Amino acid sequence: DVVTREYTINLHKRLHGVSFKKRAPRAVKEIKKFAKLHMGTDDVRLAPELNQAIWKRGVKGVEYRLRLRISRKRPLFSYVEPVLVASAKGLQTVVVE
Amino acid sequence: ARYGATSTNPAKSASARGSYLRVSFKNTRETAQAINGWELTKAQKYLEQVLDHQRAIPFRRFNSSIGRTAQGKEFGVTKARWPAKSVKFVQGLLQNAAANAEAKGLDATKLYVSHIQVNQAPKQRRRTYRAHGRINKYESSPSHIELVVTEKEEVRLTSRQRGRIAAQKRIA
Amino acid sequence: SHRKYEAPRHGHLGFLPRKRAASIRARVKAFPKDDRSKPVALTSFLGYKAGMTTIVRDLDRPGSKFHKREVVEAVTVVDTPPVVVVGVVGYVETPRGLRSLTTVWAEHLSDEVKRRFYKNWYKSKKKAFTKYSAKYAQDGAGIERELARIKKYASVVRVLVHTQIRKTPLAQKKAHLAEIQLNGGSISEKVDWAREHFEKTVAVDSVFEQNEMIDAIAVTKGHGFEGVTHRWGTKKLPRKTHRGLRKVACIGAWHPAHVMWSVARAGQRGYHSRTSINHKIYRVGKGDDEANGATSFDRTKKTITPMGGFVHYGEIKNDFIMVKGCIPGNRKRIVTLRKSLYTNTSRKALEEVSLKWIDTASKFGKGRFQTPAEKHAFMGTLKKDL
Amino acid sequence: ANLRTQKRLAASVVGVGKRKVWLDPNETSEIAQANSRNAIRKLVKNGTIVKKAVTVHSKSRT
RNA sequence: GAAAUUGUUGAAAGGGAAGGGCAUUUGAUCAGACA
RNA sequence: CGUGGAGGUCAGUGACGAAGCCUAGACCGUAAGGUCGGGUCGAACGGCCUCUAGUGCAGAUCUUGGUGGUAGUAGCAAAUAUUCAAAUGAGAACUUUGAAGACUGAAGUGGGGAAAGGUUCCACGUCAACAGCAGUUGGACGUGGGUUAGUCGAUCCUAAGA
RNA sequence: GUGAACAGCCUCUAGUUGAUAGAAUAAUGUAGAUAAGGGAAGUCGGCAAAAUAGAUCCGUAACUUCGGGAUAAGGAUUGGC
Ligand SMILES: [Cl-]
Ligand SMILES: [Cl-]
Ligand SMILES: [Cl-]
Ligand SMILES: [Cl-]
Ligand SMILES: [Mg+2]
Ligand SMILES: [Mg+2]
Ligand SMILES: [Mg+2]
Ligand SMILES: [Mg+2]
Ligand SMILES: [Mg+2]
Ligand SMILES: [Mg+2]
Ligand SMILES: [Mg+2]
Ligand SMILES: [Mg+2]
Ligand SMILES: [Mg+2]
Ligand SMILES: [Mg+2]
Ligand SMILES: [Mg+2]
Ligand SMILES: [Mg+2]
Ligand SMILES: [Mg+2]
Ligand SMILES: [Mg+2]
Ligand SMILES: [Mg+2]
Ligand SMILES: [Mg+2]
Ligand SMILES: [Mg+2]
Ligand SMILES: [Mg+2]
Ligand SMILES: [Mg+2]
Ligand SMILES: [Mg+2]
Ligand SMILES: [Mg+2]
Ligand SMILES: [Mg+2]
Ligand SMILES: [Mg+2]
Ligand SMILES: [Mg+2]
Ligand SMILES: [Mg+2]
Ligand SMILES: [Mg+2]
Ligand SMILES: [Mg+2]
Ligand SMILES: [Mg+2]
Ligand SMILES: [Mg+2]
Ligand SMILES: [Mg+2]
Ligand SMILES: [Mg+2]
Ligand SMILES: [Mg+2]
Repeated sequence: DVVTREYTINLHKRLHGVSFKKRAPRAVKEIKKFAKLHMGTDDVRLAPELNQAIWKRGVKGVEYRLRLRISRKRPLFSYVEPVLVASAKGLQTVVVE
Repeated sequence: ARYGATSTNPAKSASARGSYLRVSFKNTRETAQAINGWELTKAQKYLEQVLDHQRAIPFRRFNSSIGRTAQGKEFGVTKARWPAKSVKFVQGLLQNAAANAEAKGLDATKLYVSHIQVNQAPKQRRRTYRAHGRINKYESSPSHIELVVTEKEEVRLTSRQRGRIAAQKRIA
Repeated sequence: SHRKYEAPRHGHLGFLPRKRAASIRARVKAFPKDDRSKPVALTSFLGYKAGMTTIVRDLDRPGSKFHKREVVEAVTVVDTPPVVVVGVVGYVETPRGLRSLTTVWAEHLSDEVKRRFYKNWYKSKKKAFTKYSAKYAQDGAGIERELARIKKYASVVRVLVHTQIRKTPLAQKKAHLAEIQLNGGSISEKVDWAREHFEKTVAVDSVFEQNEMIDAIAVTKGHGFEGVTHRWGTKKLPRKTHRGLRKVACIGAWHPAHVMWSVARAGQRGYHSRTSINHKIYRVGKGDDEANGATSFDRTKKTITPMGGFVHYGEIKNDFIMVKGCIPGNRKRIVTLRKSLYTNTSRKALEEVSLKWIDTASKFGKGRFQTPAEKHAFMGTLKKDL
Repeated sequence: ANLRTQKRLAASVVGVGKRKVWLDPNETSEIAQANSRNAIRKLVKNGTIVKKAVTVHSKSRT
């Protein structure tokens, strides 16, 4: 199926106790594993706009929470984009038409 | 080209080989033994799973001081690895042998690996520098690989002994 | 030549080898000697360790400085839901040791017990004990024959019981099954008691009572591979030591030309079977009883669960046993409670304990409120509630 | 493609360092054909190659 | 196109070395006389 | 008993296969050794009577060359740090472009030179070997291009000295 | 820019982003660190580490070749507006 959903990922607990020089690279791999869990696609592609959001405050300044838009497209692959919001708190999973 | 000792019918078999391949001899020997005697299609699917780290190659001879994994329980061993470089070389030769079998006219459904053998190629030499201005060797161990695929196919008696036999016959 | 100065050896040689236990449930290797002039009863019980807390009580010991004075003590709480009897086993004396002769199972078994017999429960056809239940389809002649054989030949009778893991906050879903020896009465009486309790539950208060000394058997907390300094308690080598200092400097003399078994070496620490005795029971709690953590002095209505719940465990909703001191094993681990193997009369036993107060403050920090009502009385109304 | 030589020429022609040279990722076909300094000048003129602005070092707090 | 050393196939043995001497069992293999 | 070579002899053997090599196949001799069959191989070689010597190896921390066990083992951890996408390609953690995050912080990881090196400079083609992983990249490989002075130096002068 | 400063620390121009990688976080190490109460009882030996530290003001002994000793010793102060 082709479906688009918006997710909130808790990067704070996924980067707990990680070496400072590896936190931003680790968040990239955590997001790839997050998309594979929800979409079942081994192929995950991250938009460069999302990459700027992860590295916004350096290698060890990753935000606690990020609001993500994940789209499964035609065998299948996932494309992850950032969502521009004021705050990432209080948001739940929704389906985008 | 003259191959190693084989006991199969040449008319029902196809062969492939490669020489002076710059791949570890020890790793390639373990990989070749893992598919020796297997069906061609079964072997090809198994080699793909090794590259995905779903199944492993058991190391039985050149295995000193290596790690152990749970994927060796399929073959009743503890020590196994995933030699990707040697697997790809074997995959190429399996593809070539199947192509030669198709050209002859052999159906691929009944094909199995009847012969596979890895031999040691001449070494390639480089230098490495040691403490106190010494030089030691730094060499590779290339291998020769050959394989063959074949279709599956499915009174002296003494006078006393003669008298005893004759006597028993007239009894019953 | 002789060692320059004398010191006692490091470590106990009777707790060897320091290897991992064969199973997470520690074995019971000795039951109390049977007295057959008593009613049939269990000799042990199964529970899960939840955590520790603190109590206050008045000390009753003449001659002590703190006689008739309050003392603060640490206790351990064990979650003990009722166990279910699902079988019996008979043993025969033999010149080669005790041998099991016959096993008789109950007619119906729940999914808790059946999960113990599977490693891939979600894929199985769940065929366990399906043909054995057919032995009850007839008039029970097959079951009667096996029970008669136990009565005729057995000298030791034990019952198979399993925990009700679904009543605990644990996520295991797979119950623990164990044998418990029956003491008291004749062999026929033991078998009749076991037969009548098939598919029934046995509560902890029928086994243990207040002010009773019990023994705890469990597997200790694991720590992986450990160096000699912490594994055995050897002296640290001086700071000047090349090649590291958390070591034993000399591991043996020239002769014998071998390393001896009595020399400290690095290896596994923790996850060992242990049996600790003389642990007095301070309270036998009831799950359905509100005010579990209440005393005759405090009078407030509160359960035994601290504010926020036991850390890493959860809430206590079943019967529990409160025991003085500490117990081997960590939280969420199955433990076995055993009756004493001897009669203790050291005046530390047989003394009546009356709890005056039970601490229910949060164990997740420097908790300062016993109940939510007390917190409201102190801080007053907050922005969230107005 | 390998546009290493084009970036070196562009920096020399514009007069800034290689760190200030921007080559259009969507025009690598025509950039690869530019091997002379005259060809680079034409690409700079039509906006295929641009000069990036200097990083600001403000002295407001000073 | 020898040896050290190595791969495959076939046969045999192996409870902290292996190899050897005398004798025979078992398996495999083989010459001689049928005057 | 065996080996290289020499005189004599067997009108000796041989491309219809000499010599050499392989052979838990056979025979002779107490033994040094000799003989035969099978396989491989391709051009010379042997018996006997005598002559002659650079004539017989398990060792010499022997000489030269080749090869093992160790072992897929020790290890490939100084100099703060990498990430996303596109392009190219049989193949991309390492090539190119863009974006982001960082460092050298003007006694620099910047911009020029003296010695020394000698084409390493530049373009095109291109990956067997080399760059202790990789490689489509390179100070690698192949083919070509490039260093312009009356004023900058040498040349001239003299120093210790020769 | 900070500051006495060609010190350390941050930035602009310019130049690099090179040093085999991925996963995990046992023991023992190498490097960097912190400790209740005691305070050299350790050790051949205070080895190692800790304490002290800039600037302004106050105050400064024996001895002396009269030049020193001397930052002797011992105290106080320090931001922002
Ligand atoms: Cl050397
Ligand atoms: Cl002991
Ligand atoms: Cl002889
Ligand atoms: Cl450590
Ligand atoms: Mg070993
Ligand atoms: Mg190792
Ligand atoms: Mg070296
Ligand atoms: Mg040197
Ligand atoms: Mg055990
Ligand atoms: Mg030392
Ligand atoms: Mg706590
Ligand atoms: Mg040849
Ligand atoms: Mg050989
Ligand atoms: Mg011949
Ligand atoms: Mg031989
Ligand atoms: Mg010829
Ligand atoms: Mg000689
Ligand atoms: Mg020799
Ligand atoms: Mg000798
Ligand atoms: Mg030698
Ligand atoms: Mg290593
Ligand atoms: Mg290693
Ligand atoms: Mg090292
Ligand atoms: Mg480094
Ligand atoms: Mg720095
Ligand atoms: Mg900096
Ligand atoms: Mg160049
Ligand atoms: Mg390399
Ligand atoms: Mg390569
Ligand atoms: Mg060249
Ligand atoms: Mg200043
Ligand atoms: Mg201290
Ligand atoms: Mg203190
Ligand atoms: Mg002392
Ligand atoms: Mg002392
Ligand atoms: Mg010192």
